[PDB]
Formats: sequence, C-alpha cells, structure tokens
Amino acid sequence: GPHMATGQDRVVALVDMDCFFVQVEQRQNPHLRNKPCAVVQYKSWKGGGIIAVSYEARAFGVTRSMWADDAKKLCPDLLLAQVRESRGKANLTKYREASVEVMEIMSRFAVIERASIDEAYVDLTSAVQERLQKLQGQPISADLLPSTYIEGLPQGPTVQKEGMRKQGLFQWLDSLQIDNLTSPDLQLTVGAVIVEEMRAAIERETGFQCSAGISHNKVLAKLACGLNKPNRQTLVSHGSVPQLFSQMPIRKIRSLGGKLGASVIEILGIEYMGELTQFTESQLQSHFGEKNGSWLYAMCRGIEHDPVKPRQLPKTIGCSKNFPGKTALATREQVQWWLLQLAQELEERLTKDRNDNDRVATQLVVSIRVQGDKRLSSLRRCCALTRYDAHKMSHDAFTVIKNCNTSGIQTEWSPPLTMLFLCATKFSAS
DNA sequence: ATGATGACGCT
DNA sequence: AGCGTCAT
Ligand SMILES: Nc1ccn([C@@H]2O[C@H](COP(=O)(O)OP(=O)(O)OP(=O)(O)O)[C@@H](O)[C@@H]2O)c(=O)n1
Ligand SMILES: [Ca+2]
Ligand SMILES: [K+]
Repeated sequence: GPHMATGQDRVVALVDMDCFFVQVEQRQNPHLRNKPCAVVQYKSWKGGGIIAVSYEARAFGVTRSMWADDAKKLCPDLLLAQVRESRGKANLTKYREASVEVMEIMSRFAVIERASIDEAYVDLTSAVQERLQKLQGQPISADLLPSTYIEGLPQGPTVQKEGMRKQGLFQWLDSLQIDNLTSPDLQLTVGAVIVEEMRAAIERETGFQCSAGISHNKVLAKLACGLNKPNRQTLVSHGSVPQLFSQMPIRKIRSLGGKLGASVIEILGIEYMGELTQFTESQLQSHFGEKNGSWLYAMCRGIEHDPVKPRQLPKTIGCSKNFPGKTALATREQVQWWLLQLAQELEERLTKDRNDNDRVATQLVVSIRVQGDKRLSSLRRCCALTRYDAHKMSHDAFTVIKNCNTSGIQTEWSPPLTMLFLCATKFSAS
C-alpha cells in the first residue's frame, strides 16, 4: 500500500537511430534514399555480408547476416553500400564519427549514457521538473507530441495507423492531471515533449531519423522504443505494464534474450514477463541467484533501478579480424603481418582519441581464436600499453601470444589462427 | 564463411 | 586476471 515502491521516481528515455549504418550511407549518397538498400562488408565471398538493412528492403525479407548474393534473390533491385576497407580489414570510422554527431546533440539536452554506436539513455527527471515549472499548469497540446504513441491506448467504448495514434494520444491527454507536479504520468508526458524536441534537433542537424522510448527506467524505455519504429516514439506508463507484460515473451526484455531467459522459461514453465509476478522474491532468488532474482521480482512489476550512467565515450577501443575456414593464419609471418595491420588501425584511432578526449589507454588486451574451438575467444592476455606505436603494440601482442604455437617448426603456426583481436583499455586522464 | 565491434558479471 | 554472457 502506502510503503510499496512503484518505480516511478525517474523519467528515462532511450534514443535509437533507425537503420543507422544505412542512414549514414544514404545521407552521403542521395541515390540510396527512399530505396531498398543495405550495407555490406567484404564482397568476394558470396557478395559480402549484409550488416544493416533499410526498412524498404526489410519488406522483402532482407536481414542482417544474409549474404548479399542471397539478399539479391529476395530483392533483385537491392542497392548496396560497402563498408570502407583499410589495411585489409573493414573500417567502421564513418559510423563512429556519425555516432559522435548524434551523441553531441543529445548531450545538449541531458547527460547521456552511450549504450552503443547508435543508442543512448537519457535521465530526464531534472529537465522535466524544470519544464513543468516553465509550464505552471497549462495543459500539454497534442501538437507538442506529433510522433508519440501512448502504449495501451486507445481503449474502451478509424482504420488507419495515424488515426489510432491520435485517438490514443487524445485519451491519454484528456485523462492527465496537469495540476499535480509530482504526477508520474504528467512527468512522462513532459519527458515525451522533450524527446520530441531532441529528436527534431537530431534530424535537423544531421539528417538522421530515430525512434525513442520514454518510461521510468532503462528496460521499459528500451522496450517502448521498439514498439513503434521507424521515426516514432512511444511512452510506456507504469499503468500500462500489466497488460503489456501479460503477453510479452520473456526474451524481449533486455538481459533475458539469452541463456538466463531460456532458463526462466524452462525452470518456471512460463512464457510471458507478467507470469513472473506469481513467484516470491525468495523463489526467484533460489532459481536465478540473489541479484537476478531481486531484479526479476522488481522488473516484472515494471520496476528497475539501473541508473543512467554519465558516460558519453566508449570505454575501450578495439580492432578485430576473423580468418575463417581456408584463410586461417598458418605461418608466423602471416600472424605478424595481421597483428601489425590491426595495430596500425588501433594506433590511428588511439591518437585521434587522445587529441579529442584528453585521455590515454594504459592496457593492451590481445585475444585470439585457434581453429577447432567453438568459443569465440580461445586466449586473452594483457600487457602494458606504454606508447601509441603500432610496431611496438604488434610486437608485444606477438610476445604475449607466441607460446600458443603448437608447431615444432619455428616458421609454422599450428593450430592456425581464425581470429585476432587488439583492444586498448584502462584509460587515464591526460 | 557472419563480422566487427562494445559493456559488464563471475571467480 | 582471464573467461563468459548479452548486446549493437
Ligand atoms: N549485429 C549487429 C547489430 C548492429 N550493428 C550495427 O549497429 C547499428 C545499429 O544496430 P541496431 O540498432 O541493432 O539496428 P539498426 O540498423 O539501427 O536498425 P533499427 O534499429 O531496427 O532501425 C546498425 O545500423 C549496424 O548494423 C552491427 O553491425 N551488427
Ligand atoms: Ca538502431
Ligand atoms: K541500436
């Protein structure tokens, strides 16, 4: 009752760019705009691997991981943009720089947590409180929420998508208590107004469209963002959670998409997030551990406490290349040349990072895979990163992995290497 | 022969 | 430290 927390203390938004890599290429090349198109890397094996897909192309069944030769069988007019290749490997610099453009814009509105190349969480609690004061109780016009969906509405006693959307928005606004400044539903609505403004600024200043979710925590904001894509935003209120979760497959909630979520389903004999409410917290802790059990107990009620962490820059800077099947590295010369290739790209990115961001990495992580292992990584070793010098970094990487060579011959490498990875970590201010 | 990333938990 | 999970 009066002491039962409802997890309505914050306003959190998740902003996610639509078909990011595709939009980056379509901004650069206007011939790709408003067309079925995809982004592909490499080209020789089966036309290249598709890594991003425009919504027009998704209508034909094109998906990520598809070989482009196979995507062309579903969508013969599919247009393709190729990832840049430098020093023999895919180079994602264009997308990292486009990401910085977006993140710097969102940072004007609030402190962000950079979750990925194209996603950021925003804690809007303070900004909402401010905007509510600037209001002083005037109602919020539907005109301020032109691309907002209210999940769960319309409901109660038109056949077009936008008609639905407006009907739900009208019901939501008509029931709002704009007089109470601590009403959570009011706070979410003002949050959504701000997110409309943020999304308009991103589009105005970059050309890029995005979707967003607005709720009271990160999991609900992420789920919300996915409900109405592309180019729309969705508000998921605390009150909408019971119905939303009642048919929500457990795997759709962030962190439950893998083995843990599969075990929740199998051990408890359930399918949907809402079914978790019927277990005590101690029961869930007994099955899934103290941390996971408490998290599930709260999360299935719409409650989660993970803070939006103030972090706009990535914590690691890594360079990786696979050498699949027949191309696995079988000579010391090969291993050494590719370590140098990776190390040169890493040196370039590290020097740029140090000039831009006033920090220096202090640890170099080297990771390899040997032919035969089902695990993505077969060995990971660290060494000191004392100088931004590619030849030194590649020599140190070789020193820390060279005893993996089963070969009795000095020149050969066995088993051959199917993956090389160099990662700079443990940043210090400079 | 998906590939190239990136954050965080466990021991 | 080194490995694994989960995600873009
Ligand atoms: N396995 C994956 C995943 C992502 N990505 C990259 O991260 C970007 C954002 O990932 P995403 O949000 O999951 O997908 P999206 O392309 O933005 O499309 P949308 O968000 O559904 O509109 C993609 O554009 C790139 O394809 C990559 O490389 N491999
Ligand atoms: Ca996206
Ligand atoms: K994303």
